[PDB]
Amino acid sequence: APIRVVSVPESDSFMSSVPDNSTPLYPKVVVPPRQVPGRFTNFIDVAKQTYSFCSISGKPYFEVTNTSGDEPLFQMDVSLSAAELHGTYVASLSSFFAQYRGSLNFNFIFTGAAATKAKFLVAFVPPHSAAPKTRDEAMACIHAVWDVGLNSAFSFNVPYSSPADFMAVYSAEATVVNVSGWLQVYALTALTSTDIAVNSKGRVLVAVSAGPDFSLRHPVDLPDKQ
Amino acid sequence: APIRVVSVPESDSFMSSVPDNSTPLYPKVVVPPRQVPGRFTNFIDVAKQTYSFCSISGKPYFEVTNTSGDEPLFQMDVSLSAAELHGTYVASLSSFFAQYRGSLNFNFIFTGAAATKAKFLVAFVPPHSAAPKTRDEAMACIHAVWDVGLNSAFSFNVPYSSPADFMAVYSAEATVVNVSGWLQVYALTALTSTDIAVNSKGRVLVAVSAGPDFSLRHPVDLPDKQ
Amino acid sequence: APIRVVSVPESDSFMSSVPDNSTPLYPKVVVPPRQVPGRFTNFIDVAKQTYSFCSISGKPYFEVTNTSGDEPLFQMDVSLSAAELHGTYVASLSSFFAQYRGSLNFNFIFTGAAATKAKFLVAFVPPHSAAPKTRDEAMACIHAVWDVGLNSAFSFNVPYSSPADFMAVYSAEATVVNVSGWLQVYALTALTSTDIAVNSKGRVLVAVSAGPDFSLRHPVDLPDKQ
Amino acid sequence: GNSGSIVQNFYMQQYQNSIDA
Amino acid sequence: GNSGSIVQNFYMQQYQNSIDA
Amino acid sequence: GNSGSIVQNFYMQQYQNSIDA
Amino acid sequence: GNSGSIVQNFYMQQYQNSIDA
Amino acid sequence: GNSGSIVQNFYMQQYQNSIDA
Amino acid sequence: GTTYCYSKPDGRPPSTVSDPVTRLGPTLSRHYTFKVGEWPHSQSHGHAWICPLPSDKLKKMGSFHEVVKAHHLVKNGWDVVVQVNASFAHSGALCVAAVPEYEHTHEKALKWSELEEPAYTYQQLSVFPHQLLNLRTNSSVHLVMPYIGPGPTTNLTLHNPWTIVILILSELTGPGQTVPVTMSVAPIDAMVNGPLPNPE
Amino acid sequence: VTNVGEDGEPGETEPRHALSPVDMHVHTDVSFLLDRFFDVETLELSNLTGSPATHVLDPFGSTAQLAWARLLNTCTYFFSDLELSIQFKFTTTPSSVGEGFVWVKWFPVGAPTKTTDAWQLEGGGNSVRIQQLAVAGMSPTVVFKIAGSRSQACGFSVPYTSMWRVVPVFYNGWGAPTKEKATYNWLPGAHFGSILLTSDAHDKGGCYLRYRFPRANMYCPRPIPPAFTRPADKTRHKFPTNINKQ
Repeated sequence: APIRVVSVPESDSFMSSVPDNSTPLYPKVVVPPRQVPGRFTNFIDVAKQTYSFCSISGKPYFEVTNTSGDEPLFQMDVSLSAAELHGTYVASLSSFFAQYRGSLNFNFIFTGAAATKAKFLVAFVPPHSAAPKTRDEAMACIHAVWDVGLNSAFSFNVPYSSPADFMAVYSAEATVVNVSGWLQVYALTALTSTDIAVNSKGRVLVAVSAGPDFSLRHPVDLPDKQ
Repeated sequence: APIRVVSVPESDSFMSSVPDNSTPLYPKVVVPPRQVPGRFTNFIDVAKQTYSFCSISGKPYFEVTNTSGDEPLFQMDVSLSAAELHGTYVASLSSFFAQYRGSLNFNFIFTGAAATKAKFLVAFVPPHSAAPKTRDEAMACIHAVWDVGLNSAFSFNVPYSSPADFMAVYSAEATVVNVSGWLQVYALTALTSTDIAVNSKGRVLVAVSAGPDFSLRHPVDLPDKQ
Repeated sequence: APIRVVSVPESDSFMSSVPDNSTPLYPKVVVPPRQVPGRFTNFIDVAKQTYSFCSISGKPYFEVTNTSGDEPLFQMDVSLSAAELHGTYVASLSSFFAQYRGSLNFNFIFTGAAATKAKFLVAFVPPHSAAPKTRDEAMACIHAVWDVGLNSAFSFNVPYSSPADFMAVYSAEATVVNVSGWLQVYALTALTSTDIAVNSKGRVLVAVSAGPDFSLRHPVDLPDKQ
Repeated sequence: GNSGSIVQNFYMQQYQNSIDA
Repeated sequence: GNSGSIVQNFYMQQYQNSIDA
Repeated sequence: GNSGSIVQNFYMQQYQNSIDA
Repeated sequence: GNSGSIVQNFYMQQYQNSIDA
Repeated sequence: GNSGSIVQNFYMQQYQNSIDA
Repeated sequence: GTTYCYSKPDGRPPSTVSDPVTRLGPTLSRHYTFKVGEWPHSQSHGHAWICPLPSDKLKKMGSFHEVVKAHHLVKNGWDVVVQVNASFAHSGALCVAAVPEYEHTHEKALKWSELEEPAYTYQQLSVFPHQLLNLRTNSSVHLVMPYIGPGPTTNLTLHNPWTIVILILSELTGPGQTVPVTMSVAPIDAMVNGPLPNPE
Repeated sequence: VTNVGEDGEPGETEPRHALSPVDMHVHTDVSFLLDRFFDVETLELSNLTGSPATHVLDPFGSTAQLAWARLLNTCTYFFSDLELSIQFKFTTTPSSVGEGFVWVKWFPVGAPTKTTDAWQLEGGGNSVRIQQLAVAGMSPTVVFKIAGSRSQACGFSVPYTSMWRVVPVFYNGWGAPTKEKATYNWLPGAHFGSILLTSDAHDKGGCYLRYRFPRANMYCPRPIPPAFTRPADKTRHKFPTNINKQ
């Protein structure tokens, strides 16, 4: 009658994430009904239905002035480890995982006065020797022309382009699964105003959301701070 | 054929309340029929179908005399740890548990002679800076007017009012789940009698029962006496 | 309630090839679709649908010259441990196993110029005192006449002939399950050419494939190199 | 009251406990 | 989420966890 | 290939291995 | 008499005991 | 001959023994 | 546009009070109008006006105030409209959010004040029910919030579930004058419990 | 404006074809993430004798640079059950302990807590005394020996015992009528109860407490704090990793 059993070598070990529960010692507790609004079941949903502001030089926006042209106003490399993605929800949620997949949605909100106007060219530049320095260079790439004064807000989707099905959350010296290129914003025209003495500059807030195809996998433990 | 088995780390431990039985060593004992009246299966039922007398200054009652008015005759804070709930069944049963929910039913029985009469105002005062000192103050609260000589007994329900679904059995320095307020009884009129030399005072017995919605959860072990 | 169990003596041991899996600690990972061409599921299929070249004196072929006759041009004993089977896929795959069964298919490809011609006699000689030295001797055995200039390529099947159902992959001093005989190729006629000064010799490439009835069993670990 | 394993009846009801008449 | 044994219900649903009202 | 116990599925197919899409 | 486990027949009736003819 | 446990087939017939052709 | 915070309000009475609950009708819990403060050019991004509801302004909520004042517990939502008075030459933008259990406040508890939010907070305040108030497009934010809390009701003297955070994302530029921030608050589906003693 | 691609008109954006699923968002699931053992806390054993204090199981307001700490701070209200793993690691010579029983007692939210040694065991002259509240009874007592133990641990599941329908991870108000800086983000009973580890070892070693949160429910998302510093403008953080260029 006693059952012949063979003890596996990994026997008395711990294994932290076993797919099984411990023995219960305090049964039959019926818990009170928890009505309460706003329950969420998956972090990816709040990442997709919500936006955070980027950290451009410590502020949540870049500026256009009545003197601008050529040079890029905003530039960030496409990696969740990028600096301008620092204080964001999507970037911060990501540190819990090893890999990501999908697009990021950026939306720019021009907060310059109603008496103010400017036009922007926003480009997604794929991995390359070295990042364009002027807009005539970048305009060969995927880009959109944002004329404020048509819509004060503009959404741009940074796509996912890679031979790998997922890329790394934690970047490092450039690898083929580390970085996906750059996102740049140029001034197609400098800020014009009704009176340059009253309005000389206007600020574009830049916010990020997880794209519809965005996903995160492989939960990871936090490494030494840096 | 021997079954691969992995020994959990909590292996040879004790765990006192496991939801399982030990191995039987003395089988097949048929026990004699136990007729016997008065079996009870749940302590809450005997707490609800039964009343005990409170301990007001060591006696099971408070007194009204021909000189009374203003001041409260009986005052107890709504907590199972209250003093006047001391010798009661409900209070004593409670010490076996950590939390309670529901109302308490108090019934006052006037035992003054038939030639005697008085009127009482009984109030349930919610948590507040400091407890009313006179009845004109308390009468702003939930209260009932008991005219003896209409009914010699009067039942009053102390309600459950709290943002928490359960409150603590074991009170301590006032917390939001410790105390629920005060129960007070005032004399609306002093005792009147047919002859003040024969009957100068009358005693109101005060008894407690668990209310219909009363409940107790979380069995707990007895701490050091105090 | 606790189940009576008896621990087998081989209890806490390792046993490397147990037919069972270990406990999973990192669940729910859905893996990306792996399209990719050319998946193979059994090594025997690639051994049968593919050919390798033999190693005759370090070259993948034997030569016929305008001076040949009698003597064997190619001779190899039928054993996967044979030298001329050295660099082949079938021989190399075999070292992973202890036993084999079935036939080997050899195909000779004459690469001498179109202006060149010769005839070969290929024989399968069963185990014997000592291997024939001339073709008139071997021609008593199973043989085929290959006239180049009829077909430039010729396939010959070395059969499986043995009282045992499988023979050894790893040969040694001759045993009854070690060697199955010899495969020899003779020149029925010497190389003829349109001009002996231009073409004096022609090379026959010899390739091997696993036969249709070929099989390998008993995976084995690699022994000391030799 | 307080027996919640599927294995609480590893031993028959007459072996494990007493039986009322 | 994260309980994948066939034996996860070795103890009844009311003994193993709490129960919502 | 090489899993022959009746208990090879003590843990669900999605916990024990990966799943192809 | 005195065998009350569900596992009393872990071994067949002919292996566990003797058999009457 | 001499295998009488209900658990003699804890491993499949093709894993536990050889198979005749 | 109206933004509902987490869900729409309900008039269900608290599951945890077995004593009479009084439903304050709209004409009793009315509506109150306050000036929150003035947004100046000098104040920088991250600066926020913190307005827990209500607790430092309960005394100015007339009718509602009188009723709430006399009872122990209250369950209720709020309907708030934050506005800004700026010209079409003013540039700037705020983010006005409704935060459940907001805390930072260095125990200046339940007092409307001003603080400097810590970056990851101003960057992510949009994660709570909110609306952006861009000075080139709009002048108002309208948020409606349901009762929320760890239990079915609370004591507003000790707890303010909802607190409105008006935060500067893009600084004020343009004409020199300041932009006054304004706010209307209306208690919604208010339910009151257990009457307190007379104040003698 | 215009919407989709290649004319380059103002407001017009180019075509994007969304990617197909693969992982199914399984890993970002709240209850999946929390149903695993986390090494939160490490704690000292109390001697069998005296008047020890119980340790409250409250993993909520943490600052620890660990994944469970931030994660638990991502919502405003939380509900889950609990599982524990208690281990014991020597800090002296393992041969100091010849028996080493450890009594563990778990207390539901609201349980009374004053204990003093009161239960005497007697044997051949010498005697042993254990706490009033270490004895096996109403609430779970677990007893494991550390000596030859192949794992010097124990473990069990316990339910949500709070009186609140949900635990407020953040609370804008006071948990007591007296408004003391102390009772500020407070609320009594916003936890899992408390434990009492008691043993003749006590010196000789410590514990290791791991929590597992089965049946987790989170309410009202909140901002998630950074974890690392901000790299320089227009750069990327570069971390050591599995992948990395050799």
